[PDB]
Amino acid sequence: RGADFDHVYSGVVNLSTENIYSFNYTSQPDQVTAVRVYVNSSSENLNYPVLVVVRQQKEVLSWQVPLLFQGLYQRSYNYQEVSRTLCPSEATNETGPLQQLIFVDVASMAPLGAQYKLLVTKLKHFQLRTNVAFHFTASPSQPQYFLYKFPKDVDSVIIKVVSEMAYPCSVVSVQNIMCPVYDLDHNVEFNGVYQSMTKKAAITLQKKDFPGEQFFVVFVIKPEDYACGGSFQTWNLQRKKNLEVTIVPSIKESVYVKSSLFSVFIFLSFYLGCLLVGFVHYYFWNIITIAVFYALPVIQLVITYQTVVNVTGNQDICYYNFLCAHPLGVLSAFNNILSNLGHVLLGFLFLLIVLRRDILHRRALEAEYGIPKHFGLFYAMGIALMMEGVLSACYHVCPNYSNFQFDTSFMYMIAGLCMLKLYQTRHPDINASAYSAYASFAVVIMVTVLGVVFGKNDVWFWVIFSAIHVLASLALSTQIYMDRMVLLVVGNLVNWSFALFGLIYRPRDFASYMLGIFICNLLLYLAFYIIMKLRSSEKVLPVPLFCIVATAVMWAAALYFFFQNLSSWEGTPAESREKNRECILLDFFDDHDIWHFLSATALFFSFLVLLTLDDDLDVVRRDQIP
Amino acid sequence: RGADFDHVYSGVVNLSTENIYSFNYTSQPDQVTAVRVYVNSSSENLNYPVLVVVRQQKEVLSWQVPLLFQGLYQRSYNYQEVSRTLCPSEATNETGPLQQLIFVDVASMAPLGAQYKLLVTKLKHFQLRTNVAFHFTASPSQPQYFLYKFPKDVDSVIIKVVSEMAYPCSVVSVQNIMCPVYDLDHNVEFNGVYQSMTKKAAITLQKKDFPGEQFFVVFVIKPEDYACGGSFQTWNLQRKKNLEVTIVPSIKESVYVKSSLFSVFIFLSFYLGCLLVGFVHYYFWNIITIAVFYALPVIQLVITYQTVVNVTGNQDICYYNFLCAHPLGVLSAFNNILSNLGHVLLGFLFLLIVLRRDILHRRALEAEYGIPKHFGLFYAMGIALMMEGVLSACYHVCPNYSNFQFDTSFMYMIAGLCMLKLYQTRHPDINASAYSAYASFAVVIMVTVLGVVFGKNDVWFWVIFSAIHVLASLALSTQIYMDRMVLLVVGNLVNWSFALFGLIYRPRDFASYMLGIFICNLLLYLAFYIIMKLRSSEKVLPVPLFCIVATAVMWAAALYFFFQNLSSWEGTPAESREKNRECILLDFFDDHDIWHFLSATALFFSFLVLLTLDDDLDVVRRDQIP
Ligand SMILES: *[C@@H]1O[C@H](CO)[C@@H](O[C@@H]2O[C@H](CO)[C@@H](O[C@@H]3O[C@H](CO)[C@@H](O)[C@H](O)[C@@H]3O)[C@H](O)[C@H]2NC(C)=O)[C@H](O)[C@H]1NC(C)=O
Ligand SMILES: *[C@@H]1O[C@H](CO)[C@@H](O[C@@H]2O[C@H](CO)[C@@H](O[C@@H]3O[C@H](CO)[C@@H](O)[C@H](O)[C@@H]3O)[C@H](O)[C@H]2NC(C)=O)[C@H](O)[C@H]1NC(C)=O
Ligand SMILES: *[C@@H]1O[C@H](CO)[C@@H](O[C@@H]2O[C@H](CO)[C@@H](O[C@@H]3O[C@H](CO)[C@@H](O)[C@H](O)[C@@H]3O)[C@H](O)[C@H]2NC(C)=O)[C@H](O)[C@H]1NC(C)=O
Ligand SMILES: *[C@@H]1O[C@H](CO)[C@@H](O[C@@H]2O[C@H](CO)[C@@H](O[C@@H]3O[C@H](CO)[C@@H](O)[C@H](O)[C@@H]3O)[C@H](O)[C@H]2NC(C)=O)[C@H](O)[C@H]1NC(C)=O
Ligand SMILES: *[C@@H]1O[C@H](CO)[C@@H](O[C@@H]2O[C@H](CO)[C@@H](O)[C@H](O)[C@H]2NC(C)=O)[C@H](O)[C@H]1NC(C)=O
Ligand SMILES: *[C@@H]1O[C@H](CO)[C@@H](O[C@@H]2O[C@H](CO)[C@@H](O)[C@H](O)[C@H]2NC(C)=O)[C@H](O)[C@H]1NC(C)=O
Ligand SMILES: *[C@@H]1O[C@H](CO)[C@@H](O[C@@H]2O[C@H](CO)[C@@H](O)[C@H](O)[C@H]2NC(C)=O)[C@H](O)[C@H]1NC(C)=O
Ligand SMILES: *[C@@H]1O[C@H](CO)[C@@H](O[C@@H]2O[C@H](CO)[C@@H](O)[C@H](O)[C@H]2NC(C)=O)[C@H](O)[C@H]1NC(C)=O
Ligand SMILES: CC(C)CCC[C@@H](C)[C@H]1CC[C@H]2[C@@H]3CC=C4C[C@@H](O)CC[C@]4(C)[C@H]3CC[C@]12C
Ligand SMILES: CC(C)CCC[C@@H](C)[C@H]1CC[C@H]2[C@@H]3CC=C4C[C@@H](O)CC[C@]4(C)[C@H]3CC[C@]12C
Ligand SMILES: CC(C)CCC[C@@H](C)[C@H]1CC[C@H]2[C@@H]3CC=C4C[C@@H](O)CC[C@]4(C)[C@H]3CC[C@]12C
Ligand SMILES: CC(C)CCC[C@@H](C)[C@H]1CC[C@H]2[C@@H]3CC=C4C[C@@H](O)CC[C@]4(C)[C@H]3CC[C@]12C
Ligand SMILES: [Zn+2]
Ligand SMILES: [Zn+2]
Repeated sequence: RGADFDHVYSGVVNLSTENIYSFNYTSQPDQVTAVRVYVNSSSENLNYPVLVVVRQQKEVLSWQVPLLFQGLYQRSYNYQEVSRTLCPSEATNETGPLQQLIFVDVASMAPLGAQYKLLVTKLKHFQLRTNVAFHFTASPSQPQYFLYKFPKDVDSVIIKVVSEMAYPCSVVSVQNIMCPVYDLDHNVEFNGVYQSMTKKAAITLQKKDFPGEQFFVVFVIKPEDYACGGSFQTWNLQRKKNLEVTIVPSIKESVYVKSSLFSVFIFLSFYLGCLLVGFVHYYFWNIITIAVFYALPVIQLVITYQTVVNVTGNQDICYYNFLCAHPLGVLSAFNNILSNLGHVLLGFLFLLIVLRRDILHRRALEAEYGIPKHFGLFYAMGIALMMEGVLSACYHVCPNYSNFQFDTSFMYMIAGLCMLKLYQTRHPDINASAYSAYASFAVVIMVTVLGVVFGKNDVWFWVIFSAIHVLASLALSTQIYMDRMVLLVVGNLVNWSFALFGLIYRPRDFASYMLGIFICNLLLYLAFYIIMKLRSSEKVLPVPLFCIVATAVMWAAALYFFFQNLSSWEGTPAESREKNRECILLDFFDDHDIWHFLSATALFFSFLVLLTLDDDLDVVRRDQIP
Repeated sequence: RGADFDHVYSGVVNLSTENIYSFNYTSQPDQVTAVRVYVNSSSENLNYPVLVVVRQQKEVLSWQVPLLFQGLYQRSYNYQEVSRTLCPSEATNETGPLQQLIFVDVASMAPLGAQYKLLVTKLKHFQLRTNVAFHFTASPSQPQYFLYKFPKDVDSVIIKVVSEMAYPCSVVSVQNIMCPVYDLDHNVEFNGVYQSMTKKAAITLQKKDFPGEQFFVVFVIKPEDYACGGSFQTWNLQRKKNLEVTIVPSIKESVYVKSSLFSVFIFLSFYLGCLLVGFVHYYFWNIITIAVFYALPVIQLVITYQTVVNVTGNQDICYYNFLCAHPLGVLSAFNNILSNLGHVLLGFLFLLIVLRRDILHRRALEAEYGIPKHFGLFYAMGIALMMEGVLSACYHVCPNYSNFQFDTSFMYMIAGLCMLKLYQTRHPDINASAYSAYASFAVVIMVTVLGVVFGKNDVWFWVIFSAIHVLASLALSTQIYMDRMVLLVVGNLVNWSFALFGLIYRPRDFASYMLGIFICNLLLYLAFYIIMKLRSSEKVLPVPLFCIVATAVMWAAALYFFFQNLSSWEGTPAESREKNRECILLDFFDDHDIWHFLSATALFFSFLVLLTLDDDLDVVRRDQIP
């Protein structure tokens, strides 16, 4: 039977009958026409469904209405409205116009008969345009896909999909032009690149990875939300999701060289400003072998994760900030690796400042008027700043749950090395072995990895950790040891307020909770050392006084950017994608990349406080005050 | 048109016609009947394929003949013979006999017409029997699946699939009874448990994980071999694979307690035999903090791999010996973990022997006639034997490429600690710090992980490693240092023969190649120490003479079982499954589990040689010979 588009056909079909509708149209040699088939059936007899077969010249497509889904824990779902878009055949100038037939056959095995309703339409907004937002609606029985053609200017696009409600859970997939299109639950992750999505998604593509410089963008809704965060609305027989897709061209290669030269010439401006004021006046092996032995678990691991996300299309592994992930060859986020250049550049500059202070100290001993200068741990800290950037750049190749500590765990060593040197400046009788720096670092990683996994924010771990936190502060207070007893009980109250804050709220990101312990204890013992210099008759020279004000304004700026989370391994990867944000600096760097820039500067100026604070006493002779 | 089973129907179909065959049969209320549909088409016009639709009461099934496949690097394959088995509806005593209809519709859009051939048969050997081997043949366009029903006796079965040729690459899947059965390339890994397979497969199942105590065993052949080892025969239009499946009941729970009590009472017999001869006569903290800091990368990792293989059905991750993998709760191979009990039991016994020798040494100093007894590294070795079993049991939770070293890497530390104590017995002036045991261990792990990955068996790594191996032996020879010069050049020739053996063959398993360096250098310097005692006038007491003969017969037995590989992370998981073997001891332990038993005994008796070799000189007074 010859039928018409945009007309709703209704009928009844039983075991003897089979309705056949033949649809006939013509494809123009430049535009593309997509056909969608709508089938209803308001028949709840689920022992005799309505079977619908759609035949084309080169394909056959079949489904049953009502569509059935088997969820977890033995739950069944019905869907009385099924919609499928047939794979379009594109006519070109080598072919001309093409007359195409489509046969739709409706059949059922019910003895009494089953009622249905059929509608076949041509899609008008099938081809997506560049930088134009397009709104549509999908369903677990009504998947959608659209076409995007690459312009000759653009070589890389980003597919930004936005939804204002977290549920139903969905899948956004990118596939080839070659038929068939996989738009069902069991085949959408077969080939192509896909992402799970509750509220946001972002897929970055290259023009060189597609033959005809075109792809399909497939939208499939899931019947349950177990792959996403939740589980299982006024009689939700249909799990409709309102989506909005925008295809934005990526940044050009001039942004790759303008932003990379920024991240070098900013930290090389520290080199020029250091040798200028040098012109005006005109254990490290131990910490590297801790670093590279702690590192090699992730080099053996993140090169497998970065390949699995590339040889498959499973982009649910590596937890990036997908709205600010700029690839370079194999790496999928080059800006997260390039932003750690400030650690290895300012950490190398701090070694050249100590080496200038060490050569000009041995040349003065060949020809007492100060505290004994010990440049041992100063070499140990500038190395530890350099190894912090190497460890965290390896984390950002594929951030996930199995390497989460490697963003900031080596900063516990840096904060531990700073509090030991500040104790060493007026207690030179200490002797910390190279094993003790390895063993005390190994027990603060263990309790971190455990807290996040086993602790799993339960009250059994948080109480006994709060007891460890309050007796550690009670041990270091009298070890440091009359206004001396006044400061040594204020600093316990800051650690006690820190202990009960994590006890009543239980922050799940325990690796960032351990940073707050090591930073505030650093910024208290450094703050108590200045007040002890000012309660005595000791002034502050303008060179350390600049570095104290610099340390306070760079740590307050870095701790602001530290709290804007743009990714989270704590939940599902679709839950982490809801917090993705665009780049805010030079269209290359997000909030987490400025934290890599400003925590390498705040730790550098914290080093320069510990080096030049006691240069008041380099003219005051010894046997005066300790 | 009413049609008959086991009859070949042939016809021609064009755009106007559509042949319809109706098949009618009856299902008995205890047996099960499966229907298979065979379609040929010897028409190479691939612009107008033959479309075949099979309609049942509750399902619709469609495909096109010739079937098309898109391989990697733009290769297309045709298959002119397609065969599908329809999902059977089981009749029970609550239903009685069931009259079932099957409609087969053949259609094509060719203008001239397309020829086909149709055959519809009932499967006779559809239900698999227990402990009966069954041979069949499959194809990439002709998948197969069968039914297995659990007996009331059996609670766990193993599905052993055997093929005598490695190619074509295949997939063996286990699925539920609820229709549809996923037997195509794009849906066979959707739900259920699956395994890739070239030559062998073994899937262990529980009765409690299936609702009706029955499952389907799906066999799907792949169009290419890229997921397996190879790639892409006399005009192989069909990639036929001859398979053979056997379903064997698992071992009972009495085997779980008979084999576990064996592995305790054997190593507790060493305790009873030690205190009996004690009745006849009637740095460790440093090595644990090396161990648990080296361990915590895998506890954060293998608990994710063991869950992913459980929450999905991807059994291509954990590289077990699947023919000797016996589960216990969450773990999928309990015998690989239980076999490491000999390390923690014989390592704890060695500490109690040294502690008995240490308490009876301090009690003798309160009341010279020997070499100075130093029990420092003796505590360090018995701890290192205990931590070797903890590290390798964590490896066998999920062995793969990301944790491969943790089977045997801590034995490099054990062999290194033995060669240092044997140097210490007649050179007591040595002072090896606790950091130097950590730093020298960290550089032999680095060069191992690298050799396996980057080295990747290329000549650029193997030449420069052979140069490191020959100057290390040239450094330790004169450090040990006239028949003394005779032995110190024979031991270089064993290291030189070891250097060129790995250079001309390039063993890819470099972690086992590093074991051969550390073991032979241990078994040479221990062998040279006995000859130096016998070239002088020093006898051997019967207690160390028993332990020397015990060390030689337990290391020769353990190195035999070390070379029978039953798994390999070097290739694809389907390539590793070809080397799986059945258990040889108590139906619980394979060849790799006896290596865990005999290398904990050979290392224990190697400890007892180093402890009691110099008990000749405990009656000879000092100032006699060094
Ligand atoms: C397939 O054949 C058609 C028919 O020739 C091609 O369409 C033609 O494309 C050219 C190039 O874009 C058009 O020229 C343009 O005309 C506009 C005026 O509208 C002018 O402003 C531009 O500067 C340019 O000269 C031409 O009008 C257009 N003709 C028709 C009838 O559409 C088409 O490009 C061919 N496609 C391929 C892939 O070869
Ligand atoms: C299968 O059944 C469903 C529901 O019975 C049909 O959906 C209905 O579609 C019509 C036409 O698109 C909708 O009517 C119009 O809706 C707009 C938007 O709300 C409204 O502004 C108009 O005044 C008009 O009522 C109708 O609302 C919609 N029903 C629901 C519940 O959303 C569907 O069309 C059926 N499929 C076929 C092939 O017949
Ligand atoms: C569904 O109904 C049929 C019909 O009764 C059941 O078949 C019957 O099953 C019993 C138990 O296995 C059979 O008894 C056995 O007979 C053999 C002699 O062949 C004897 O050696 C055994 O000791 C036992 O007594 C019985 O013969 C058999 N009857 C028929 C006609 O097959 C069937 O078990 C029912 N299924 C379910 C799931 O309830
Ligand atoms: C589609 O075409 C293929 C090949 O043209 C058909 O396979 C052929 O099936 C027949 C009957 O099963 C085979 O004949 C018998 O084979 C056995 C085993 O070799 C032999 O011992 C007998 O003497 C007899 O020849 C025939 O060998 C086989 N052809 C090949 C190349 O294996 C298939 O049956 C066709 N499908 C339909 C539905 O007609
Ligand atoms: C359902 O099947 C029956 C027979 O199995 C058919 O019923 C038709 O009913 C109309 C109205 O009474 C009459 O023309 C005949 O009794 C039947 N027509 C034919 C052509 O057999 C029919 O196949 C189905 N009924 C429908 C589609 O309404
Ligand atoms: C689909 O519709 C078109 C018309 O839109 C049909 O084309 C006509 O075909 C007849 C017979 O070949 C010609 O006499 C007419 O002149 C054609 N009209 C046009 C506008 O081209 C076409 O045949 C239809 N397809 C089928 C399969 O029937
Ligand atoms: C192919 O289609 C044509 C028409 O499009 C039909 O050809 C038949 O040929 C036979 C033998 O010459 C004659 O009975 C008629 O010319 C046609 N029969 C009918 C019923 O139209 C037929 O549909 C197809 N040919 C086949 C199946 O052989
Ligand atoms: C399938 O075949 C069976 C016979 O094997 C058919 O059963 C017959 O049905 C007619 C009409 O209802 C009865 O008069 C006969 O007595 C039945 N015979 C038997 C042996 O049961 C059955 O009708 C067929 N199915 C269809 C849909 O035609
Ligand atoms: C902070 C971590 C990550 C890095 C390691 C630095 C800290 C923890 C290390 C380095 C120097 C070490 C201390 C040096 C000296 C002493 C005094 C001794 O009587 C007990 C151990 C103790 C107290 C050491 C253990 C902890 C210590 C303070
Ligand atoms: C994070 C680390 C660096 C903690 C900072 C404190 C370090 C640098 C200093 C501060 C006070 C010091 C302690 C002061 C007093 C004692 C008691 C003495 O019998 C052994 C050393 C010991 C235990 C010192 C170890 C090092 C120490 C703990
Ligand atoms: C074998 C590995 C895995 C475990 C570590 C044990 C070995 C390698 C360690 C422990 C004792 C160490 C040696 C002890 C003393 C010396 C002499 C000194 O002048 C150079 C370093 C050197 C040579 C040390 C480095 C290597 C050494 C032999
Ligand atoms: C795997 C490890 C234990 C190697 C075994 C050899 C160890 C135990 C012994 C054997 C000979 C020893 C060396 C003999 C001579 C020297 C030269 C001296 O100026 C420094 C120590 C040094 C370098 C010794 C270090 C320890 C040493 C290397
Ligand atoms: Zn970071
Ligand atoms: Zn092992």
